[PDB]
Amino acid sequence: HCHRDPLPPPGLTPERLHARRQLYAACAVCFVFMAGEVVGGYLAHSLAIMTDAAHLLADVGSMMGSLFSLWLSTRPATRTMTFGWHRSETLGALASVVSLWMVTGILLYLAFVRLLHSDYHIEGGAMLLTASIAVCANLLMAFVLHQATSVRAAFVHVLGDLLQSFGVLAASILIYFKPQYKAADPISTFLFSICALGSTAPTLRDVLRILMEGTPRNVGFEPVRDTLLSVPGVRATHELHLWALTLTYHVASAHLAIDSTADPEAVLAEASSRLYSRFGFSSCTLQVEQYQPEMAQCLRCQEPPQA
Amino acid sequence: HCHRDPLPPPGLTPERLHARRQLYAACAVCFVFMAGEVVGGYLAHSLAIMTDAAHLLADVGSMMGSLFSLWLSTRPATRTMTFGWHRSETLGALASVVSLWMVTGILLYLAFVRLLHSDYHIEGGAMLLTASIAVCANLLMAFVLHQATSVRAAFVHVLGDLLQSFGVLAASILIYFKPQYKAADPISTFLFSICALGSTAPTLRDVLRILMEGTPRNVGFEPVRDTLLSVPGVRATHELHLWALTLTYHVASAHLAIDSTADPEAVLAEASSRLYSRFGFSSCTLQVEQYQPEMAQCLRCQEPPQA
Ligand SMILES: CCCCCCCCCCC(CCCCCCCCCC)(CO[C@@H]1O[C@H](CO)[C@@H](O[C@H]2O[C@H](CO)[C@@H](O)[C@H](O)[C@H]2O)[C@H](O)[C@H]1O)CO[C@@H]1O[C@H](CO)[C@@H](O[C@H]2O[C@H](CO)[C@@H](O)[C@H](O)[C@H]2O)[C@H](O)[C@H]1O
Ligand SMILES: CCCCCCCCCCC(CCCCCCCCCC)(CO[C@@H]1O[C@H](CO)[C@@H](O[C@H]2O[C@H](CO)[C@@H](O)[C@H](O)[C@H]2O)[C@H](O)[C@H]1O)CO[C@@H]1O[C@H](CO)[C@@H](O[C@H]2O[C@H](CO)[C@@H](O)[C@H](O)[C@H]2O)[C@H](O)[C@H]1O
Ligand SMILES: [Zn+2]
Ligand SMILES: [Zn+2]
Ligand SMILES: [Zn+2]
Ligand SMILES: [Zn+2]
Ligand SMILES: [Zn+2]
Repeated sequence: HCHRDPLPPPGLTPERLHARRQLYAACAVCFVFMAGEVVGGYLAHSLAIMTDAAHLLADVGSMMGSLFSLWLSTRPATRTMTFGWHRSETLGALASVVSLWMVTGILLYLAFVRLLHSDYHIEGGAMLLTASIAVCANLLMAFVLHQATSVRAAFVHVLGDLLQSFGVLAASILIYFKPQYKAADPISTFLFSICALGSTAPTLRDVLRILMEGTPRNVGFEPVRDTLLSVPGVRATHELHLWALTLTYHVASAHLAIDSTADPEAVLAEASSRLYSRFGFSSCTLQVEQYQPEMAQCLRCQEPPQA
Repeated sequence: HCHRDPLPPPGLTPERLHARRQLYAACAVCFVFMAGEVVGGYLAHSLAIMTDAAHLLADVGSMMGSLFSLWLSTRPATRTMTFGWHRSETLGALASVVSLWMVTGILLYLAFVRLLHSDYHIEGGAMLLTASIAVCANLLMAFVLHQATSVRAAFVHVLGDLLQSFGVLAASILIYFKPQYKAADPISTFLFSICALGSTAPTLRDVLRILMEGTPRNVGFEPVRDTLLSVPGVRATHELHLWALTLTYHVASAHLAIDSTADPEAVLAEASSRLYSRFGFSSCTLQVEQYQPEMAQCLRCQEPPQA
């Protein structure tokens, strides 16, 4: 019996309720911070504060996408969505990356327009006050996280947020005391936007690899092929497909050409057990064929060449 | 021998060279049209001409994505991309939709800013000349396409382009003779942007359905399940997965629980032939299991409920 070795846990686990509560609290806090920073930066006509608020918007969007994916990954698979709704997490990550690129591009264009035909005034007091408030808020968030895995990830993320806020505060301090240095705002916007795009590049690469039906990063083609070929009875392998619904949901398929004096049920059971134990594939479908002498002659029955 | 029934055609077909040439010519013509219209609209400070140029940019991006996908869908499958590069077409369609949304949103914001605090001047002569040039170019393109499938699709697309250009020309004519009606430009921008978003919605829906690993639109769950269950020997079915790499590349997988007094090779061959003939699946992997009495009791061995 395929898929009968494990069991599906129904209902909502108590730890998942805690995770949902933490995500709700983090989303509320980050949204309040983003709204306050947007108001302050608009009052100060500052673009660095726009960059910080855009980063907070990216954080909020990522957490909201995570919450939406968590809610979606509980409905049963339908007749139109056979695999379930696990791809929603990847789609939400892609949406967050795209939105970050949009806002960063808008901010970069605004900063570039500011730099040449430098016609803008920046309120030093308002910008300094907003930057100080943002730095204090980041420090308070870091202290709360230290007092209270996901918490450690939030702690390091808040430390990075705090470093960026310190940079913005330094720029605001420079502008406030020396009003002639208004150019520190577009320059800081440029630096932080480039940093944001560089930070978002790896997630975009991973999302694209998942979406293009590529092999999962951790799972290797050669280890899986060698595991399948090591099963007693298997002679060859073709049409070995490995892809991931998300970072944790991996699917596998293959055609196994077994010997004539082999038991297809035993081969199938052993191969499924080996794949599940070694690689933890959520789904695995193996087509047990018979190794005809013509199998080793078909062009399409040949594995991809070594990289 | 599963997958040995068809044959793979190598090289480049003569008709594909012609298709590439047509795509190159169309991209060149649309890019020249877009550049001319951008120059004219910028000279005229018009936003309707920006909307038409944005539509031309969307057309150019879609054709360029099609060309890139056509070039990519010739490399052999690697060890990191087992299925090939067919998902590139869907990714390019999604990218074109996202870019269209970006430009449309920018134009909509500009038009909204124009409408309230109406501080802008529109050169009637330049806008009228650009609109007349665009209408004449669309008419010439339609005539050329009529003189010379893909050509008919281009013809109807150019007819729609020509209708939009006629609307822009009517707005320009109204503005030129009556300069007090500058509001006709933001209003036209709004109408055409809403039309563009409404037109782009269905493609976004289809792309999302493909990317979320959903069932292909044409292929139905029940017909495939009934085809599989009609094979002499099959007693049940579970883990039936149907999804599409693109609009034309469909993949299928299933676990077949056959009778004890059945031949797995014959069942597999018959099921593969039936699926290929009826639905034309590019890839098909079927796991032929043995129908234990406990199969009809497992929760995970049950098909999704009827919609
Ligand atoms: C009492 C209440 C407690 C609530 C706790 C809530 C915790 C849940 C949210 C935690 C959170 C948001 C923080 C929001 C602000 C803080 C909240 C403010 C609260 C104020 C009260 C922190 O996520 C941060 O993400 C960064 C990048 O996003 C990452 O940094 C990175 O670069 C660094 C460069 O130096 C480097 O050092 C570091 O190693 C890198 O990983 C940080 O390490 C990580 O901390 C995001 O949670 C999750 O974290 C995952 C880790 O990756 C993140 O990535 C996953 O998916 C990726 C693709 O899907 C995939 O690519 C990843 O492999 C995968 O893992 C998830 O997407 C995200 O959902
Ligand atoms: C001598 C040189 C000849 C060169 C010929 C080049 C031909 C190749 C390009 C032709 C082309 C660009 C035209 C560019 C400007 C014209 C060129 C100017 C040349 C000047 C010399 C015309 O594509 C147009 O696309 C429109 C929507 O995009 C579509 O309209 C639609 O709504 C109408 C609402 O009323 C309605 O009526 C109509 O029924 C609808 O379909 C039009 O019917 C269709 O004509 C696009 O080609 C292909 O067309 C496919 C058809 O759909 C299009 O969709 C495919 O994929 C979709 C998701 O991937 C999926 O959703 C579709 O199901 C699928 O089919 C492809 O994406 C595209 O790649
Ligand atoms: Zn942050
Ligand atoms: Zn073969
Ligand atoms: Zn067009
Ligand atoms: Zn099965
Ligand atoms: Zn079962």
